[PDB]
Amino acid sequence: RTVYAFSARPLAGGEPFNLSSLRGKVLLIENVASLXGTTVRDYTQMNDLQRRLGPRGLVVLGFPCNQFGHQENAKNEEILNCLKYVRPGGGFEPNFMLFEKCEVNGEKAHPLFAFLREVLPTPSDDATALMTDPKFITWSPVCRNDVSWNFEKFLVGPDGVPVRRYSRRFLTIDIEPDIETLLS
Amino acid sequence: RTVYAFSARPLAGGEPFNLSSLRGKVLLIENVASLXGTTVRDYTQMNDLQRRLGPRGLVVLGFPCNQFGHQENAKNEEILNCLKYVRPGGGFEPNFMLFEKCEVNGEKAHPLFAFLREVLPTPSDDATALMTDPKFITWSPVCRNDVSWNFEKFLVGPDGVPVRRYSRRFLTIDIEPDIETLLS
Amino acid sequence: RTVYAFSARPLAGGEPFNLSSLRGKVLLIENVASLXGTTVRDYTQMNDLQRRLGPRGLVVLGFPCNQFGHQENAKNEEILNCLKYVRPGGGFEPNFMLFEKCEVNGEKAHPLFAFLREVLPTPSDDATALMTDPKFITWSPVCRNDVSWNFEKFLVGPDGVPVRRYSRRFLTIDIEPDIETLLS
Amino acid sequence: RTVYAFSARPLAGGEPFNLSSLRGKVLLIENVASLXGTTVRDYTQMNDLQRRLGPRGLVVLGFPCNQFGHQENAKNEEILNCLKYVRPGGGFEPNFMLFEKCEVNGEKAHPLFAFLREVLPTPSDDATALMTDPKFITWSPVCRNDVSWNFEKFLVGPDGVPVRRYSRRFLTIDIEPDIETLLS
Repeated sequence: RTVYAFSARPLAGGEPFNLSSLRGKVLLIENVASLXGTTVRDYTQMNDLQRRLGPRGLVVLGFPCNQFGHQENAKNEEILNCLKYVRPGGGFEPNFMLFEKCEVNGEKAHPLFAFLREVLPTPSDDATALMTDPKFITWSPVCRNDVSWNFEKFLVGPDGVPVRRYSRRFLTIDIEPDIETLLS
Repeated sequence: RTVYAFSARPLAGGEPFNLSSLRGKVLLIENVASLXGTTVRDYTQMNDLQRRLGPRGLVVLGFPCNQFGHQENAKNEEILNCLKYVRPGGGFEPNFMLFEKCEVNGEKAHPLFAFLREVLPTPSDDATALMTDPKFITWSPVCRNDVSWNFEKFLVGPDGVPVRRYSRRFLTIDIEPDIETLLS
Repeated sequence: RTVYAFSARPLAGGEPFNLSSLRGKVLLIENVASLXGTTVRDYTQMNDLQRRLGPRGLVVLGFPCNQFGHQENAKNEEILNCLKYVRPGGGFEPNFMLFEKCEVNGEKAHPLFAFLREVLPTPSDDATALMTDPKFITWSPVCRNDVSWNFEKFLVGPDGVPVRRYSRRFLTIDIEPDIETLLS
Repeated sequence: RTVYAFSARPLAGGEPFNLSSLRGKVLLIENVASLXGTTVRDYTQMNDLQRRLGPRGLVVLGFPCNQFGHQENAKNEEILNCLKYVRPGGGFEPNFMLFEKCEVNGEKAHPLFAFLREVLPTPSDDATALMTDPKFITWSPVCRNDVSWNFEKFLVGPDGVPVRRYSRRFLTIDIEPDIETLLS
């Protein structure tokens, strides 16, 4: 089983992009939010990765999600303006694909994220922490493989097959060595 | 007891503003958030009241709060950027005072808000509703007089004594007759 | 993995019976209720099986459960009187072990039932029906392997290992041929 | 309009009993269930009122209903068996009339109950509560005057006109002063 079964709508406006278009690419999927504490670090790093490694086969995929401290409250139409004007601000524009706002955990989760969580049930660098304060767990049902926060990272190989999952605490730029490995 | 006992720091950068300055003014106090469903409507109608009734003694005061579905996630520094370029966007600017972000409910509430809730314990148009879904109550302790949501309104007389409180659902513009009655 | 890991409290009064006592026996576990439509049929049949096949190695285990149309509403102390005086009535007494009232589905389910449902995820005779009227699904979370109603049947071999699951519609007496097979 | 327009079948075996017989009587009508938390308390205090105030013109009428957490799952034939040997048990017998099991809410409600709820639309001691958990509302349609739970009480005057309605929480014995007032 691969990611190629799935599709998502581009942020910019509907007309469903099928992940089977990206066959033979190395994918770096993140769930993103515009008003997180690691917003700037991960968006800056994802643009850097995309710019440098894109021509060698890397594609970075961003999926906005409001589940985690509601850090993506805006509408689909307002998300680019947050990024640009508020945070990271300064004229920022993602150089990579963003999709419509969807859920990653719970009964309404996007089937791409239900898959990624099934095939890679814990992050490689932090097998056990789920959430420190329960009050943030607002979706149902709650599963052992759930995404913990904004900016979890999932690395998919050139054959569609999910390779590793990194926590909210793992830096986007430190995924580079594993990416090079799949690129080679 | 009046509001003139209290002070707040302005959004832009503190130097604590005493509310005792506003003697002789009619005050319209709201707790605000940039990413709410009634953001465009309340901010528009506050701007409108401030412009039209300002010259005759109305002062509108806006207090950013992240307690209600976390609809003010940005820092004090990014808030005007939210309003101008995201929502309402289009170059929107508040024509009235905004103070730093603070809590209105629970043990760390700003003392102005602990005050207001003490002397006007339920909103004049909805005495009973507190919250439909308990998942949003994340503050402690929970008191019967607590503020339900973004954009509750408090009307204060020109002697600094709180007159009336209005719920999350009461239109800002519909308080205009009550302001008239005090303004007169 | 076997049933021997588990224990339950006897209906009659606490002092936890460990299923590892029954090692080398063939177990027929049912979830039971006293005011079901198949109450009489399954209780009569379970006593017959127990009486006839008990001396050859069969043990019938009954677990009262209120999850299904709340058909076991009484307290643990009142269950024997229902059976005896109401339904099946007539002086009826189960000849086999009953345990305290517990849940079979949802987050509070007895770990024995979470296991049985995991290792045998659908009934052998009805792979797909869960519930006809959703209004009866009152537990959370809802899982694909859930027990549908009162009187599901689980057959465990002489080595602890769960062998087959029969639906609410399968007669207790028609499990006899499979039982003989494990007994031999 | 009075109760004398209506009839019901007795628990034991129908021959429809006209309520117009009870002219000159004060009536205490309850919707009952054998397996509720207030079963022992209401049935005791109904027995008590019937015995003591019967000779002076009180008639207590009990209507079995399975609409509220299904606390009357038995058939009309087993109900007295429930009361006598399970709960309250100990040989308990109602000293007053019981009618067959019927619904009190929704499109198939008994007409006596559709009547009662029409002319006494909220319980005199709790006008607002309907149900804390919506999972228990399984009837259709749902009306503002619906009966909340097992053991609501209706007091009817000796002219067959309904006087007052009391909630699930109002003690049966505490209606004694109101019965006195009508009895006089």
